[PDB]
Amino acid sequence: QVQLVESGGGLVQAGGSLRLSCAASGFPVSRSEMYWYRQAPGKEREWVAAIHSIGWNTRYADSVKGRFTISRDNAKNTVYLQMNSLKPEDTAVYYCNVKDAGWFWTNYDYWGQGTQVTVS
Amino acid sequence: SCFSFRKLWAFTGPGFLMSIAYLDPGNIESDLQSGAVAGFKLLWILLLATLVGLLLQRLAARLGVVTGLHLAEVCHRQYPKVPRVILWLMVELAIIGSDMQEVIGSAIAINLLSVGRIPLWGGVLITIADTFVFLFLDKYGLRKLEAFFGFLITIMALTFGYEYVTVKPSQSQVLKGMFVPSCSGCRTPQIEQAVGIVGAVIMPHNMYLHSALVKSRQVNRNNKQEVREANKYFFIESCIALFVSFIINVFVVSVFAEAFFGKTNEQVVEVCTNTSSPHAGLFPKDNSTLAVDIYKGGVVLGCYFGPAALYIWAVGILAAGQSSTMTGTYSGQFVMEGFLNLKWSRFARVVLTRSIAIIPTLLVAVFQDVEHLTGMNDFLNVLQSLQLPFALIPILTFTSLRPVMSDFANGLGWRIAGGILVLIICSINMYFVVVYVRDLGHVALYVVAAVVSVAYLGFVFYLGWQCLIAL
Repeated sequence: QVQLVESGGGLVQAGGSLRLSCAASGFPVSRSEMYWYRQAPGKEREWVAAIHSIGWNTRYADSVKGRFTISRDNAKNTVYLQMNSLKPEDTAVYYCNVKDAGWFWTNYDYWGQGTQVTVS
Repeated sequence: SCFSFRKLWAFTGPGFLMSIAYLDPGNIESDLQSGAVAGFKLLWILLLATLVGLLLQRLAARLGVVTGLHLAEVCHRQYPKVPRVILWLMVELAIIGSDMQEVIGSAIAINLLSVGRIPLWGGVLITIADTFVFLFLDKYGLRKLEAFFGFLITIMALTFGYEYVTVKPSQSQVLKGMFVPSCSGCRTPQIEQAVGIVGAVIMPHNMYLHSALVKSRQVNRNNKQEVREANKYFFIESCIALFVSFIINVFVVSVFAEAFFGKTNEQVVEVCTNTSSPHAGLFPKDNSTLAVDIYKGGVVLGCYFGPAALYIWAVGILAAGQSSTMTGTYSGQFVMEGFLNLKWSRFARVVLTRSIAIIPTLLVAVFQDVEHLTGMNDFLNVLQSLQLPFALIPILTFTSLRPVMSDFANGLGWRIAGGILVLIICSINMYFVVVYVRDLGHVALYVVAAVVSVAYLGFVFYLGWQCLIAL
C-alpha cells in the first residue's frame, strides 16, 4: 500500500540549484515522520535529514546543515527538498523513506524508486 | 466482603471534587497544544501523567485516613519553621498561578461568546461576579456543593462529547497513540512541552484537597478494620474520578489532533472565507504552520464546524474556569488552615487569590493584545512546571515514616519507585534551569536569576535529602 515516487532527477553543474519531490499516497504522511537518504556510488546509505513533524522540526546531518532546505505539503501529500550550491560530492542516488513504527517495537522501512543526481 | 456498591455509595463524595480539580483551563490548554503541535503521538504521556497522578492520589488518601490530620496539618508538625513557611509561599504561588490562567481562560471564553462585542478587559472584570457568588454562599453557608460539582462535570462531558461526535476522529489513531508510547525526533522545546503536560496534569495542590476531603469522613483510626476498607474505597473512588477526567482530556486531544494537525494558515483562511465567519483576519496569509490557543483554537474550530461548535467550546472553557476557581479556594482555605494554622473562610481565600490575580492580567490586557495575553499562559505554564515536583517530594516524605503512618507505611517497591521518580524530576528541572539561565546571558539580570535558581535548587535538594532519610 505504501508508495513513494521521486521526481527531480537530472544533470546540474556545480553550484546550481534544483528541487526534488517525494510523492506518496495510501497513508496519512502528514502524521508520520519523513526521512531522506542518499546512496553515493560505492558508499553506504547515510542519514541526510528528516521532518519528524512531531513539532514540525527539521533536522539535518553534519554535511548538510546550511546548504539544503526541506519543506512539505500535506495537502498534496508530498515532500520537497530545495538543494542549492551542489558540490561534486553530492552525487548519489536519492531515496525517500517512511519510518512507520507499526505501534510495535520494530519499525518498517519503505524506500522509493530512486532518482540520480549529478554534479560537475 | 471483596467489594460492594453499597459501601461505595456510602463512602463517596471526595471523587466529585477531585474530578473537576483535574480539568482547569490550564489543562485544557495543555491538552490543546498537543492537538496541533504533536498530534496523536504525544497522547500516551497524558495517560502516564494521569496514572502517576492517581498513584499520588492513593498516597494522599492513605495519609489522610491513616492519621486524622491532613497533609497540610502534618506538614506543620514535621518541617522546621523556615522550610515550612518557604514551602507555604511556594505552594501558594501555584494557587495564584492556577487562578491566573483561569481568568485568562474565562475572559477569552467571554470574548468568543460575545463575538467580540464585550472587550477583553470586560472578561477580566466579569469574573468578579465569581467573588460575589462566593460571598453569597458564605452568607448562606450551604457547605455541601456536591450537586454543583456533579452538574459541572455533566455539562463538561456533554459539551466535549458533542465536540468528539462532531469531529469524528479516527479511533485507530487515538488507540495507537494512547497504548503505544512513541515520540521520536524531538529537541529540547518538544520535551519542554512534554514536561509541560505532565506538570499541568499533576497539579501540586490536589494532594491537599484529597487529604482534607478524606479527613472529613469519620473513621476509627485505632481500629484497623475501618481504615483498610475506607482506604480501599477511597482509592477506587479516585480511580473512577480520574478515569472520567482522563476520558474527557483524551476527548479534547483527539478532537484537536484529527483536523487541526498539519494544516497551514492558507487552508484555514480559505475555509473561514467560505463559511464567511467575521473572525478570519487573525490567521496571516503565509506558508507557515498553525499556532493554536484558546482564542485562536476556538475561532478555527468555529470556522470549520459552524458557530455551534465554537459556542459549545466557549461554554466548556467557562465550566473549566468555574472548576479551577472552586478547587482554587478549597485548596487555599485548607493549606492556610494547616501550615501556619490560620482559619479563613472561603470568601477570604477567593478574594485574596482573585484580587492578586487580576492585578497583572487586567494590566497586560490594557497594554498588550490578546495574542500576548495567551502568550502569558506560556509563562504560567512553565512556572507551574518547575514547581511541579513540590507535589512529589512531600507526599512520600511524609507517607514513608513509621511514626507518622503507624504500620501502614508503603511497601518497598513504592519507596524505590518514588526515589526513581524524584531523581528523574530533579534531573529534568536542573537540566531546564541551566538552559533558561543561558537564554538571557546578561551580567546582573543573570545574577538575580542565578540567585533565584540557587535558592530553588537548594530548597529542592533539601527536600530530596529529607525524602532519602524518610525512604
